[PDB]
Amino acid sequence: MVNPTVFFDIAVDGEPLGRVSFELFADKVPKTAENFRALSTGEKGFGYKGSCFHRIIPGFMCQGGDFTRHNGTGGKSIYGEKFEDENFILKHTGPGILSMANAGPNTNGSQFFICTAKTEWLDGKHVVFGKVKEGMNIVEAMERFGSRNGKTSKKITIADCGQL
Amino acid sequence: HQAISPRTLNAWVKVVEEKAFSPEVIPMFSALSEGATPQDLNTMLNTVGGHQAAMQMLKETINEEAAEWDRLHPVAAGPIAPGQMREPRGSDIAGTTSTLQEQIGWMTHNPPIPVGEIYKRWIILGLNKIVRMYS
Repeated sequence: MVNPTVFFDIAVDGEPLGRVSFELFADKVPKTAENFRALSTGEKGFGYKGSCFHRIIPGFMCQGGDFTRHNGTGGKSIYGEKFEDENFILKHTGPGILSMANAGPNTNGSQFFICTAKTEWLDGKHVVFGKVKEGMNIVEAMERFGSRNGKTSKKITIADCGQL
Repeated sequence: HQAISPRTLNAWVKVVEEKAFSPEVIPMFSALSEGATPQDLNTMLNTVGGHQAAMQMLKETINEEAAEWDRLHPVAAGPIAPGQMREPRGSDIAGTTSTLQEQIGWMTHNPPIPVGEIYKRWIILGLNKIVRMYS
C-alpha cells in the first residue's frame, strides 16, 4: 500500500493499556507521514519508543512526540531541521484525527496530537496527516488521565511502536 | 471597555506640543496612559504629528524590546486549548498583531499578563531615549 500503518502500544505508569494503530496519509502529505512513520520505527536511531503523552486535554486532544525533552519544549524531525507545513488539504473532522502539534507556522518537528473531538478551528494551522484505524477506545481511555490544562495524572507512555 | 477618549487625547496632544522631549513628557505620558490597552497606547502615539526622527527612535526601542520579549518567551508546541489563548508575542504586546479582545483577555487572566503595562514600559524607555538626545 501507499499509506503506511503505524502502531503505538500504550502503557499507564508501566501497566499495559492497549494498542492504537494509525493510517498515515502519505498519499496527501508524504513528507509529514514519512517523518511520523520513521520516528515510529526508530529506524533513524531515535524516535517515539519510550516517549510520553505530556499534554492531554479531555474533550480536545492527546499530545505527545517530544522524545528529546519530554515536556513540550523539545522534539525533532528526521529532516535535520524543523520542516514546513506541507499542506492543509485534510481537515480536523473528528475523533481519531492525527495532526502535527507545531509551534507556529512552518515549525514541524516530532510533536503530534490525536484529536478526541471535532476541532475544525485547527484547520489551516496544524497539518493533518493520519487517523486512528484501531483502538480509539484506547485513546478514549488515555483521555481519562488528562486535565483542563493538559497535565496528566499518570505517566502515559508509548511502551512500543512500529510499522505493521 | 472604552477606547481612550478624545478628551484625554487632547491633553496628551497639548503636552507634546510644548514638552516635546523635555523630561516632563514622561510623567505625563504615564498618567494619561493609566489602564491603557496597547491599542490606546498606539492611539496616543499616532496623534503625534511631525517629530518624525524622534518617533522613529521610539519605534526602534519598541522593536528591540518586542524582539527581546519573544526571546524570553518561546512558544510552547501544540494546539491552543479551547477557552485558552496563545501567549502574547512582542508584536501582540505592541498591538500590531493583536486584538482588543485579546489584549483585554490577557490583562484579565488570573494571573493576568498586563500587556498594556508591558508595552507602556517599552514606550517609556523609548521616551527616555528621545529625552536624552534632545535635552
